[PDB]
Amino acid sequence: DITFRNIRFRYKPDSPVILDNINLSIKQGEVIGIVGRSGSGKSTLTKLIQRFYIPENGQVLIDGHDLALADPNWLRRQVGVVLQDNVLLNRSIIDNISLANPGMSVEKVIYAAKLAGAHDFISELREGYNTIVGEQGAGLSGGQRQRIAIARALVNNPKILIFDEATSALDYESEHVIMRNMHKICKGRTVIIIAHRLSTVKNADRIIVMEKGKIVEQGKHKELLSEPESLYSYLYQLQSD
Repeated sequence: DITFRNIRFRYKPDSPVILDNINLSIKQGEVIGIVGRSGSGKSTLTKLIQRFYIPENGQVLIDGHDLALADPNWLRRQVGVVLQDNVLLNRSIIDNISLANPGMSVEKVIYAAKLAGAHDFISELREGYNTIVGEQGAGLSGGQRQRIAIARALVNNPKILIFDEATSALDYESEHVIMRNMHKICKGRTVIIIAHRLSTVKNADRIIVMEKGKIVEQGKHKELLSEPESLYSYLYQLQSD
């Protein structure tokens, strides 16, 4: 259960307030989607759930524990973060996946790759998992590199997973391939999907619409879309006009 209590955030000491007084409570296992126009403030949630951003006021807490007092590694074992990662190291495919967990089991590498939906296209290259991804000869697709990353995050078994614009730089097809796995990737996890494309968050258990640092609307895709005058309905039309 992730919670934002009367959160207020600024980037620098005396700059504009980005998040006014956010209050949000994400239930365990809930797959929540967060959308909004430029300036909404959604681009600060990930770094706040991690503990990079420090709230000027209020508190962020996981499972009841205030993150300002939580242990760095504990917090790191709790949250898995997937950003738009289109850069790999010139190592094997498998070394790129276990980059953070050195001598981890090949069995777990495979298990993670499977969940991420990267196993098949991987065991399809010349040398498979041992294929040198040296950004020169072994050229993968953006959608594929993005999936290698989803693997890294899933290496550990994150009870909380955050996709922050993870697929915004991909075209419909590429993203689609990935959205097909989201069901199994979400199994037994609390998931936050922050995206630009409202369609990406279409089947979330609930969508949060942010605007100007504030939460203005929230509900299931269909509830929001049934209100023609809703901001969500406006944004939805825009990505299809």
